[PDB]
Amino acid sequence: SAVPFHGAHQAGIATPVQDRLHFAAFDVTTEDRAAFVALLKEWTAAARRLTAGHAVGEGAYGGLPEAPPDDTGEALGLKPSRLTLTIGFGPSLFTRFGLADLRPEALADLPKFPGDNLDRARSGGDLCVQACADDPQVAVHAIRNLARIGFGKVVVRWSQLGFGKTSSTTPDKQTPRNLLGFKDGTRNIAGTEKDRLDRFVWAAEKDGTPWMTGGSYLVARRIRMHIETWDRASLQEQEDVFGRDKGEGAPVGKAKERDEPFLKAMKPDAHVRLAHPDSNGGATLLRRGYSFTDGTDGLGRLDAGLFFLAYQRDIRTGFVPVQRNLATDALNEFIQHVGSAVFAVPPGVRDADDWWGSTLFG
Amino acid sequence: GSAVPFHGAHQAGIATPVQDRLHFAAFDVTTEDRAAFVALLKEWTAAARRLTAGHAVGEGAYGGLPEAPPDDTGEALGLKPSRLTLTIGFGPSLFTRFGLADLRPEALADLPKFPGDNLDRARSGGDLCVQACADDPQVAVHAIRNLARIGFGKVVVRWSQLGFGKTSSTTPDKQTPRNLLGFKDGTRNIAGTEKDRLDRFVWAAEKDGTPWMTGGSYLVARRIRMHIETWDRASLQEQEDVFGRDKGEGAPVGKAKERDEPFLKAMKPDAHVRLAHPDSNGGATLLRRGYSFTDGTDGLGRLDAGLFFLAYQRDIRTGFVPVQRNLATDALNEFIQHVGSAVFAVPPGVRDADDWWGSTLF
Ligand code: HEM
Ligand code: HEM
Repeated sequence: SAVPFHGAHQAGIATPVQDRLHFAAFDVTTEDRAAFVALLKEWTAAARRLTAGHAVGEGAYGGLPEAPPDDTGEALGLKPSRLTLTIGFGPSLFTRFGLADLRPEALADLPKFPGDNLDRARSGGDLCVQACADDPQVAVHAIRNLARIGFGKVVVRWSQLGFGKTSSTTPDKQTPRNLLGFKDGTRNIAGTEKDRLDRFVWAAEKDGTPWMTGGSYLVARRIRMHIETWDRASLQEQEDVFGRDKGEGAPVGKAKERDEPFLKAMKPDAHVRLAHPDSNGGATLLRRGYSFTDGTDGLGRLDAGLFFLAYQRDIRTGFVPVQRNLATDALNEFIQHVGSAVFAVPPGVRDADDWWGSTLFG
Repeated sequence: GSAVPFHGAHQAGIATPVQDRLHFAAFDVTTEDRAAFVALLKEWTAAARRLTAGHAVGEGAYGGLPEAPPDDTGEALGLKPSRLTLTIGFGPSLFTRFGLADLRPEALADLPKFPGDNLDRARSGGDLCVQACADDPQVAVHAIRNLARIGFGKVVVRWSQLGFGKTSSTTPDKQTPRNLLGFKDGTRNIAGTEKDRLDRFVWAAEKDGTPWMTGGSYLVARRIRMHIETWDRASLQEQEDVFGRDKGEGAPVGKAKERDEPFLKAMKPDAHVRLAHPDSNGGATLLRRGYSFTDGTDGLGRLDAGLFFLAYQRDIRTGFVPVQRNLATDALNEFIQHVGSAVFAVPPGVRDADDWWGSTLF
């Protein structure tokens, strides 16, 4: 029904994966640190209400007739829907408010990768809010109302809707398929794996940036699939690209989805072989991405793909080595990375008096 | 997760309970071969029978010849039917092909220009449409993708629109959904149980003049942008006055409950409900079946938001046109703009397993 908002960690990372996403990047328009802090406090108060299924402020109706309602009202009658709201800070935020020396070293700028075709308008951003819920209207309402509360101090830079499974009809334990028709998420860090999260996802105090202890680092990549090209490939070609079969999702030479892969049986440039921790010095990621389908482009092709989200303890030892290793991935023929952003996701809101970013702003 | 029967005197997807998600595609025809088009309609019908029962198209998604592309693209494997309906319509432009000129229904009227229109011609019209509705977005995208694939070389996608959530109701026993302005939308519609009202207002009859269309309907689609910045600064009273219903309960002004009958004289003369009500339009009544959308940001710092308005009626000339003409003075016009338009003739149902989409026309 609901996911607790308070914790040592922000929710929406290790908590169960909800069916829908609305991810928004924002740019900050104010130069006034005090004004920004005030906004973070107001947003935290709103997030507390939103995640409990309550309207922001004094509500969506029943206030002064001559005043705009505090909540825009489109989630009235809906359930909390496991809403989580996760905030992150982009590198560009640290050029404001005297913060330059508090940028974490683990918040690294990404290199240019072969085949990148990044749209600058759907890249970057000073901050992000990841809204995940089982009902997309609950997520959209959250973003719309945060944006409204922030008007005059922040603007929306770019926005992405996404979907995974539909939980009402699909068992929780079934791996979702991506839009290439392959199971996606078999070998991942699970939110149950507390030690793996400590090793590979959460920032530790000894890593170098005390304010980020209990936070994580997020890489977002908007990855278009060339759907119509992929659908013309043979079944063999598709399986060869991944190193798993399409029906069961077993590694080649194995029988079951969850059988551990034998990498040498896969083609050298198969995706799974290149991305596996054993191929990358042990580098391991929490993937928490969502499929997207935005419509059709000017050529009549499906604008669809994977809005890839990865959480890690350090960008330099998580996404960067793994993505570097995908330079020769057979999958590259059928995908293009068209948007990118990185964010430092701070620690959790500890209790009712705490607020997003309090460890940074003080 | 249940299936909706595909066969019937009417196509499903009209009077059917409104499903959570939409994927609407308009296609243009690129073949001049009548036989080839008929063959496509039959292949599409066969595919639709599989898709709406939760089965893969053709010989399946895997287990075929390794050297051939799979017949089904595979991303719906393991998913329930999810109330998928597939509804086909034919646009006016179709009737310039295949010797069909004389068979264009009079009720398939071109819309006049309405004040305030700003129609994008690229995202308007279309020789044909497929409306895919389901409770699972993946199921809906799969259906459209596989239809388009089957149609390669004979049809191209002209434009598409995804709807993330419904803003309509054919089931008054169930909660009425809210649009992105925060109001309940669908209270006074036509219910799927109201057989007499469907015959009067929605289904084409033989006596209407076009025998091939008996049991079909006519569809108007309007893509409507919402000026949410403008709306969100309006007072509660202004918002409620725009509609003639309160925001919280959605009761007619003065009254206590949603489903109490409107008393039109208590509404402002330019209130939406007052101008749209059948009693204000010589009895004209529509079946509204639209969905909300958001397609990113608008590039000016704000979320994009709108409503993909769909209405079914027995005759465009006696349904949508009178009512929209009467909305020329609507208070709602301050907050919306129509930016895409199409009309379609939705043929009768597929009677049984030997029938096919468009068989009464061809
Ligand atoms: C559209 C783009 C992509 C698609 C369709 C895709 C698909 C898949 C699939 C089907 C699997 C196998 C099942 C599983 O274990 O999840 C997989 C595994 C994986 N992918 Fe990707 N992927 C994409 C992009 C990326 C990117 C950008 C990265 C990282 C930079 C990445 C990292 C991984 C990792 C780490 C694994 C697990 C390997 C293992 O430990 O076995 N993927 N992906
Ligand atoms: C973004 C655009 C629109 C919004 C936000 C909107 C909103 C609403 C709302 C809140 C209601 C009251 C509840 C209900 O009975 O459904 C309503 C009713 C209605 N609307 Fe709209 N509407 C829009 C566009 C249109 C258009 C374009 C038409 C027709 C051309 C239309 C026709 C109707 C009708 C027929 C009713 C029911 C009136 C009655 O019989 O009581 N609407 N609309």
